[PDB]
Amino acid sequence: YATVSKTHKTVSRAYGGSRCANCVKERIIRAFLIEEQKIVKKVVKEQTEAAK
Amino acid sequence: MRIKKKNTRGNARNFITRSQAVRKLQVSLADFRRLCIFKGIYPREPRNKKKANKGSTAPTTFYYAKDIQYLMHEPVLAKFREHKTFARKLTRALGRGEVSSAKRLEENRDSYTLDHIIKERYPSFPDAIRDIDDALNMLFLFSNLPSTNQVSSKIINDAQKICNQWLAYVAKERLVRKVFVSIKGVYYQANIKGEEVRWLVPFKFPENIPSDVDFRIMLTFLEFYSTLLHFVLYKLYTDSGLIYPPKLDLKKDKIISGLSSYILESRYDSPVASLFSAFVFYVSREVPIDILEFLILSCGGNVISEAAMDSKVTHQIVDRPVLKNKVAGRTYIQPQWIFDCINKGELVPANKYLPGEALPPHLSPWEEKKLKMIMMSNKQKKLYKKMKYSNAKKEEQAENLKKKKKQIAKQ
Amino acid sequence: ENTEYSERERNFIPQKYSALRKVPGYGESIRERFERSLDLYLAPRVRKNKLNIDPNSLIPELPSPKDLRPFPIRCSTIYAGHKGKVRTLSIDPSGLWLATGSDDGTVRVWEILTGREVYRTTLIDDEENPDYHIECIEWNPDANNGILAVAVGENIHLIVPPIFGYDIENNGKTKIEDGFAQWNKPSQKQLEKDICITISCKKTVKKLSWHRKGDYFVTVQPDSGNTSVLIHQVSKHLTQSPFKKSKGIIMDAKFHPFKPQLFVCSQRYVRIYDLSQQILVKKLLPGARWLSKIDIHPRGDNLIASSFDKRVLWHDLDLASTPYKTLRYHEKAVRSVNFHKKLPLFSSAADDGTIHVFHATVYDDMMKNPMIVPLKKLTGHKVINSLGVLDAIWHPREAWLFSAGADNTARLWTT
Amino acid sequence: AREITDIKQFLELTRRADVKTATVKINKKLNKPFRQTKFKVRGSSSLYTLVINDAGKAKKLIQSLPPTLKVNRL
Amino acid sequence: LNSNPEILLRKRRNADRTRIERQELAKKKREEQIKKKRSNKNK
RNA sequence: AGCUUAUCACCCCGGAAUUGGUUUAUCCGGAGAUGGGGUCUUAUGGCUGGAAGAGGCCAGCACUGCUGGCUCCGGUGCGCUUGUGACGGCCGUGAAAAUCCACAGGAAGGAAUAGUUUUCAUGCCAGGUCGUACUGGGUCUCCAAG
RNA sequence: GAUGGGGAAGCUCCGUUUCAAAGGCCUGAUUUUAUGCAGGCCACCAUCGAAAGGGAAUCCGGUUAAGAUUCCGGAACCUGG
Repeated sequence: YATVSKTHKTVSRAYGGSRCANCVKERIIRAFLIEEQKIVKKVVKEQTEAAK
Repeated sequence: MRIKKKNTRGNARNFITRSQAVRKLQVSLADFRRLCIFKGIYPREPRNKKKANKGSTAPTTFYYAKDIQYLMHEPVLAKFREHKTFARKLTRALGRGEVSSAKRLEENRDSYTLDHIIKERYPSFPDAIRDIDDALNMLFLFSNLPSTNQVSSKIINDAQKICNQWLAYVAKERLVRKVFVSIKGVYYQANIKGEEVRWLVPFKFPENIPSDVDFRIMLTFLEFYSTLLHFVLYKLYTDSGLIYPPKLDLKKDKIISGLSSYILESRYDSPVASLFSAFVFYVSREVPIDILEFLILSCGGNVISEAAMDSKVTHQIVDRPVLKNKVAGRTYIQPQWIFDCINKGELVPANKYLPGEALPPHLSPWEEKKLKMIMMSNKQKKLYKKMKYSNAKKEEQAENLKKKKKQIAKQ
Repeated sequence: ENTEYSERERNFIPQKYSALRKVPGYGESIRERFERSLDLYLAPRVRKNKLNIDPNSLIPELPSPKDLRPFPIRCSTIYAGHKGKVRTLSIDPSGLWLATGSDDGTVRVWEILTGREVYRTTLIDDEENPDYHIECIEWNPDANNGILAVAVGENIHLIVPPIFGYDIENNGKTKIEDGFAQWNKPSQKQLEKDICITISCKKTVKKLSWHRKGDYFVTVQPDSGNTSVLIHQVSKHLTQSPFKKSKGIIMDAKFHPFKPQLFVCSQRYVRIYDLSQQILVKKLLPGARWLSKIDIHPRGDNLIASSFDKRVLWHDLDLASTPYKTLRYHEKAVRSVNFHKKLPLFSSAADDGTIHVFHATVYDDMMKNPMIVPLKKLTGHKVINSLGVLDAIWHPREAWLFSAGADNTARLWTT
Repeated sequence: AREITDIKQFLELTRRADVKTATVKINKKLNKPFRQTKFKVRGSSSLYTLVINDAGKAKKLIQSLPPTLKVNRL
Repeated sequence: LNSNPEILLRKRRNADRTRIERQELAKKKREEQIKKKRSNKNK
């Protein structure tokens, strides 16, 4: 592989050279859900602090 | 042989990184850069950056391996260590309390000399003249600067003495060819054996010393240039048959303290060196006698300074708003006459520089292609576009100058 | 003063000091010397050679275009009054009737000289329907038939109007109706619209190319993968694929002028397939990312390629796989380039609304590279919606160039 | 070894002037026999061989060969 | 082309940043010295 | 070395159960099958160059080689060696390093008498030393025709 | 199996990370009471051990008194610059 062009070795995608694009979607969805929950957790923290 | 790693041959080992060079030399960056300046070494850029920098894309600075290796053998490296050891031992004595021991140690120390650096840096005498421009500029700048906590008074005095000796040698041999005056200061272009060396001379006015600049590098540059100019002046004096060092008359030093102070003695070939021949020029108080006197002395006869103990002259230089007396025996000419006379070299008429008269401006002495371009290649097309843009930008120099001249001509 | 440091060629403002005494001191002298000293021992020194060649020397010493006349210089006829934008053009073999196709669902025929809209036909009742529209139209190269192929949606319509006369029209119709994706006989509405036969595949007919034999023609079906190209014959109403497996999306495909091989212009490559054995004869690697239209010299010795990415290329079938010369001058995508059938000329069309005509000599057998030079920049088309000359076709025998644009007004150019 | 169908590429390779010798191989085949022939040149990276079937094309290629290039038969 | 030989100098990057940093450092050092002189007189 | 070529696997439409698909071996499908449309992994085969100028099979003369032909088109496994692809399970979840390759990453550098990048193609130079002979009931080992 | 250590009178035995100051990368205008060096990051740590383990790359034809992936002809492929 030290002489083959990167075009054959790498596909035009994020994580293309090490992932099949199926788990990439899963991890993207997981990250988005984690961010949404963190926003929800911060909202819950603000609600709790509104009383104390 | 076995596999050879990519970053082990070629540009990888041909150039050594500055950080790696410092580690190899085991010398502080200050001393390393001092040695580099003394040897006149500079960084270099290979045709490929990543290849030289072990395949890593970083803004690394590269230096030639051979030059650095040769530097390691310089005695100046050992002299630096000797100086550091002496300083440590002197601090030890000072802390102990035996001042006499510190004085004895100081009386034994000797400073290193860059004589052997100059020999290899400038194998032939003409080479030194071919690059003494920067040395002269730095010396002339420092000679006018005031002493501060950074620069000692002795250094400035030595620089001023070197500048005065150089000016005296130039005046005695009348090697001045072209001169110029600008905002940055007055420019002098002498001809030392044909090298047409140019050197800036700033006005003799106070200069502010901002803290932004670092004189430490300037101190080392001046230290090197001092020895360089000393050797050059000694060689020139020996070639011209003049005694060296040239003694100075203390009586003149008290009065004028300048060009005429140095009485150089042993033991004419160009029109510029013949202007004002056998003439005597009077100089007023307003003009910079330091600059004017040197020009007249190099060009023609002597000059009578406005200074006194506090006539047979033919011309008088004055820049007063209104002429005072205008004795019939003295021709009144503005200072611009001397510069224009030197630039022209044929004694430009004096009837254009009378006192109060407007001075003339001073000038420094120095259709089918549209379709045919289709067949041009990408690189050729870009090159042609760049050339066209360069032509257009240069055309502006004339267009905006002619337009402004037209605007000025209205009145 | 607002400029940053190191971009200060003039480090001060020159002033007209009336007198020497008024000249003030300079406080930046220390700064200048400090900067010079730093540059001396820190600025990377690079050895280089400063160019001094004449700027105009780079221009090649090509023959003067005016000496290669005649070539089109101005627009002489305009087919104004079109309801829709003329997407395609089609000049008959006799060079008498110029057919036009637009998105208004109506095909219009304009005389080459008089410019009268002699005949019209409607293909789609829903002129405003965005699902599909007239894609391309082409006249049958064979004479004595007067058959106009009209590609609208998936329906390929062969039209034989009353323009050419009974005998020629009768022969053309008999050629079409000789059979006694799928082929279906025209309906009453189609018959009223002078449609002689209808052919419909699963995908839309984005492009069409006829063969000089008068029976074989090819269609390009983007977003069809294996079935991106299909070969059709009128003489038997038979459809066959040029090869069993087409790779990638394909934009255009045209038969060789005389050889039994079909050129396939893939998105990134142009390939030659011999229909006798369906074997890949050669592959072309143009210096452009995405070809737009393919063109073949009538002599069959040189090939022209056009690309949407500002690139138009000249290809030689004997030089190498790469283009012989790469041309890139248009301000927008090069929509189409068409060779001249008889004269040694060709012109390129781009979305910028500017048409260029190039003279090109093609040696039949001499071992010398072709000589191609520009002739004239043609202007007059209006750029609309970032689009320009959609199509352009040369006269069968004269040095005239038909044109079509998004401005709903086809044009004809004459010397 | 490599095979190329670009006649002009072969001519340019021969025109390089940095090739000592070239060889043309005559062959016989049938589909109606025909005198198949091959043109071969020596390249720095790999040998380049050109396949020619028409006799006239082979004669034209032979004529196009610069006189400075020697052509050893077979 | 007959291009004449020359020796080009590459841009000394970060010169303006270095100048600004030195000016800020000089100002800070002056302020610190003034403060130290103020403090040392009240011991 | 240049074209063509993949079972498996992957993606889109479709939403099955009135239960469908299928291997020698029976497992899979609302966690998306039958069905329709596309993607590439190219091992392995088909054509060409190397390449018939090689080898082999014949024929004439010289009397010391030359001179002339063929070197073609098929079928096939209860025979045997080997590789490859997905499977069935067993229970011991199953050597390391050198070397090479892959990606989250966006500091660094990129312009008007040659701005950066060279995983594209070609041209240029170099690759030390050690053994290579033979042999191989009392050491091991690779192929096994009808 | 040294390395830093411990026991042994000693020829020597233990111990392989063992409470060793056990090296390997980068930046800066030259570091301000004036040219003696400052700062940013990781914490493993030699070697030997296989001609049946992994591996960068040669195929064919011919040739000898004994040698062939080496010798000759043709055509190949790997690494570094």
